[PDB]
Amino acid sequence: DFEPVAIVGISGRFPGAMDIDEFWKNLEEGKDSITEVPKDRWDWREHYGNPDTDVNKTDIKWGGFIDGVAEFDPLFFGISPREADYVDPQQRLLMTYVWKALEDAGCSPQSLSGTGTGIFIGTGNTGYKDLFHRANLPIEGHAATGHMIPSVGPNRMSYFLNIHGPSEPVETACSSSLVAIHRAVTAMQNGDCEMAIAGGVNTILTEEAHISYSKAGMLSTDGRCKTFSADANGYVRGEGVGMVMLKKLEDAERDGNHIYGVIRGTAENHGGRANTLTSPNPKAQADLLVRAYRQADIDPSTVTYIEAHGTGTELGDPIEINGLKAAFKELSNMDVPDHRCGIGSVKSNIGHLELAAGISGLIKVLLQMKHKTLVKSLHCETLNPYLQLTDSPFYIVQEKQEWKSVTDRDGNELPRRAGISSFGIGGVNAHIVIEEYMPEQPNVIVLSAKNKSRLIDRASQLLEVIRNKKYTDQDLHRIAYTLQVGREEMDERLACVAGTMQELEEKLQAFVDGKEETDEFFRGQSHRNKETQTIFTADEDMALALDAWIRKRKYAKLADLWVKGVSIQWNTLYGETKPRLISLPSYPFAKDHYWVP
Amino acid sequence: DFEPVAIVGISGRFPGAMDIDEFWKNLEEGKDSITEVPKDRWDWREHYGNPDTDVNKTDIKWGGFIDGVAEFDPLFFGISPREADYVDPQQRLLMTYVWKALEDAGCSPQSLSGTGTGIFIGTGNTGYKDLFHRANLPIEGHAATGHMIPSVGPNRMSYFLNIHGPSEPVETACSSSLVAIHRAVTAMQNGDCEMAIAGGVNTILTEEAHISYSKAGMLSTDGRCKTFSADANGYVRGEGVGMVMLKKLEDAERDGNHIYGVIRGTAENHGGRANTLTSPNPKAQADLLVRAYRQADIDPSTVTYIEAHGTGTELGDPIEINGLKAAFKELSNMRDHRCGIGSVKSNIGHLELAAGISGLIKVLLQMKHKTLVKSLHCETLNPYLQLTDSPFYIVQEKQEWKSVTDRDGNELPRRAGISSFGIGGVNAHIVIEEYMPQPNVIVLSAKNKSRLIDRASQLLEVIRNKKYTDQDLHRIAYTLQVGREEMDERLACVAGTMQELEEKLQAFVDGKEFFRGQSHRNKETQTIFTADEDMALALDAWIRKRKYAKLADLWVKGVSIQWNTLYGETKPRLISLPSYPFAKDHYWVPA
Repeated sequence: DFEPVAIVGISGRFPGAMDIDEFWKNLEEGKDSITEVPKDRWDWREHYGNPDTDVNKTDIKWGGFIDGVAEFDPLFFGISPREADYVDPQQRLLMTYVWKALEDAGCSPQSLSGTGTGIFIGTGNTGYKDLFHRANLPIEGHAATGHMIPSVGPNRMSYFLNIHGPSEPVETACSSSLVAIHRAVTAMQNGDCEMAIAGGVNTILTEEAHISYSKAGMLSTDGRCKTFSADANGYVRGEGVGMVMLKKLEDAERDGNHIYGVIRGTAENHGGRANTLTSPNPKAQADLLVRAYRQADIDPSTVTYIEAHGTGTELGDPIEINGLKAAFKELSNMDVPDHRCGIGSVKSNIGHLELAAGISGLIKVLLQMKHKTLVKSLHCETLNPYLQLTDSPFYIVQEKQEWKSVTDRDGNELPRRAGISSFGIGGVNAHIVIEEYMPEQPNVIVLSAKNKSRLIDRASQLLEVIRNKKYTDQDLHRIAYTLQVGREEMDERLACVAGTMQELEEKLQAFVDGKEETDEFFRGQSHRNKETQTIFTADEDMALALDAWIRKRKYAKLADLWVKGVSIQWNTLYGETKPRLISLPSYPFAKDHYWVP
Repeated sequence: DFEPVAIVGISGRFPGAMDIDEFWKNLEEGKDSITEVPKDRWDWREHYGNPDTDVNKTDIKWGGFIDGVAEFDPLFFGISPREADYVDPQQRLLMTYVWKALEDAGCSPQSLSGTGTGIFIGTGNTGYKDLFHRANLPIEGHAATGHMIPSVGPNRMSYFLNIHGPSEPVETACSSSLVAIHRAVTAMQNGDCEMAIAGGVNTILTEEAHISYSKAGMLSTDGRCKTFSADANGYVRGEGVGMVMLKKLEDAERDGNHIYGVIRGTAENHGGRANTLTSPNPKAQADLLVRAYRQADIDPSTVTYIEAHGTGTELGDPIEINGLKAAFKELSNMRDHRCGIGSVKSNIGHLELAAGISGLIKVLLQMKHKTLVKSLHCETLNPYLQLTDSPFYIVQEKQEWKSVTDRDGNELPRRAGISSFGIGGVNAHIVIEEYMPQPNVIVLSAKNKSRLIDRASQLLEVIRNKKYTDQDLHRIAYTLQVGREEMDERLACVAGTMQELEEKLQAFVDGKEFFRGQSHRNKETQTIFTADEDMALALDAWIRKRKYAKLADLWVKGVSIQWNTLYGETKPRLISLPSYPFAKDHYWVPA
């Protein structure tokens, strides 16, 4: 009954990592991105002290922090600069990264308008409203949808995108963004929606939670998640945002999406009565895993990596290992002899992103699949003696290594299979099972943006990515098609004709360098040529001429019309078999500052 | 493919209404429960002014408020009095009312332990943390799970009850508690759980939202939801809490549950791009409804009441009517209908997180009593409703809720719908159908003597106001025997009529023919009587010989009696009885 769900687009920003590319670079190099708290959030020295004896003090001076928490492009999203000050950074990052995941997928907003697409995002209050009260700012009407009601974040994006599926904040603490994946997939099975965006956003805006969580005994006095280590003594807090776009696998394959991985099963439960309210329950976790792998109907011996919840608490890590061991044993009781499974945790790299913890874990795994590499889990040179992995399928990933394929009883290599766990301190558990996805002539390369500065930015992004050779000449039509049908058509336009990445690169540089134009690329503004658009759209004879130009591949001519805002049916440029959509740079939003006024 | 879900237990507290009984009394009488803001919340005069011109001021001095917002019995839930101060009233009310909904159903905690039961509750921050942040109270470790993370409310109850199903806060603004029902019903269909508890909790603890929402243009300057009226000009804020226990209809019938009504379909959607972010979308509401009723596979002409979202906005009320008309028209097309419409907000205000659950409970009671109650303040209808050429009329006066009959001459179960729409655009709709169906030992227990006396008075009072007959006696007995946790302070009496029961209860309450004991003080007797096969035979013989006074005597001393064996294969049906009378101790922000 369960229909597999494709992951067709992703986006994110993490401690030390501006985007998904840098994130992988950091993970591959074993980089630790935890820092001391930045002065622009609060002064850690001012609140420093012994949390067990000193009023409102903490010894926790560390966190994983992201750049740009206050950056937003409100006009892009139809919000005024004045309104923007009132809008919670939780919402602003939500809107920004949802759009980026859509652009990553190559899914145009026009394609999404009117659909039952769902949105499920781990989000909640993180102190923006408190920053208002501290500055003794008056209470205004804007505050209500701006920063008083967390559901407004997802709801504002559904409004903007004109989509009709469920639109919800998800808050189950540490497990939120993985429960959101569960809820999204579940929604896709029962017809609540057809496609969904899911993810999480976590921001650390005041010292209050550091202080309170410090006093509750949750945080490491060394400021590191030393997951699996004998020295594990709490977690370190982090900020971040991650988003995935989800489509039924059938649809994704049919529509030509690119596919990061396939969700084969999910589960959510609660730990029930544990030792204390905040103690994880190894029996609940085992049962969770069992449910997920039964749904996926995959053999436990083919699962070769697990992204643990792995917060680096002294008691939690072994409990998690014990849950895994019980689960795999029960599943074995009811394919690949010598079962070996790596275990690691992105928390060791960027800390515990709380609301965005689960999505950060899924993205690490997707990248690990893309690059057939298991990256190093940090700070665990000396393993916690309670793990006892020797007589089991499991090992901790203590060094970067190839993620090797496994092969069935017959001769054929199997897709890499992995699981991701996320557990909330209140007892809400989630697990997700992922499987690796197993798959001249000129064209018109088009770009558009809201204004000239953003258009130059888009050009640079594309330029930079061609130069660091992420693409080759075999990709050119995939690039062209994605840009043609997989991007919103905005007002400021650039088009050039190219048959090679080199020819493309050259024309892009020309537009970027200057100026520097001599009729080699095309430029226009949609709003400045109306009545020509009407002519080519509401007149049957001009439409037929336009169709002929496309069929005859008059590229230079079509480019000239497109930059002027004339609607071109690019599909007619291709046979029945369309080029597969491809991951390209997403919108370079203005980095404008909005904060408490 | 859709499996119908039974509502088998309910609980709640609303403005002007301490419990469900009083809530119905208020509704039947057409009572308006909105008042001025109580001084113990804030002083409205202090924040009074013109919201359009005056900084930090509002002209909104009304709300629907409940009693006991600060009241909690923490030792019941294994929480210390000291920790209790840090626990958000959102969570305290959640725990309190989830337990009452379980007891209403006649479901013992022992029965739930280890099960995959879910909890889905509309809840969120409502200012408790802000009351700390103001009085510059020190930040403590207790604050983290106490009032910083709203998911801890449902999670703490899953912990307490030892249940393993999904446990979640639901926050979609105004639609939250109805979306919670959708999510629970959906979870029960896909195996995320077997049974579920769903509901909503809304508390109004500071003036901040009154001020912001006032300035946003959301609130009536008269302080009333005048839903459907020509004077409709915004809503009035209310507090409240309501809970339902949900079981698959198959299971409920099989297990002998009593059933308030049956959910035949649900739906949730988003309005997408509307005129503004906060504008409702009649086309989205129409598609919502169409989906719910298609799922329910019921003919539209059999639906005879709709509980509208009905906030009493000038533009929203007609928009809702237009969505309804379009939906039913579309439903007729893919195949003398008369359908009433009302809104409980006219009675108690907009309960926000608990608005949806309030509307459902009104409908359940309307069903119980075969009555459509008056929707208030709508003597003069909004001229934009345009109801004349349609099945709909506004319920402007109390009236019988009449059955309608099919073509084969047969009576139909009453069918109703409930809508709840969030200001961010999240819509939910739920379709409900009316459910069509010698002595014993009466036992009571509580955590202490005071709570036991409370339980006895509750039972006395409900017998005196004639809620039961002699025909119910074995249902009462059975429910109390198997549908209540066995707590330490115990009372039992033998009775063959309500009269005799009433007499014996009055005797115990007065201070005076009944049995009384404490389980923890009779480990000696428990030793004598426990874990032996010949003792078992003896107990089986006492039951067979109906030696009730003797069994009652042992039971109050903490001996296990197999009460099930007093009955044949078909047990009496569980019945709704008063739920635990929690201690009304005050817990709040610490000095």
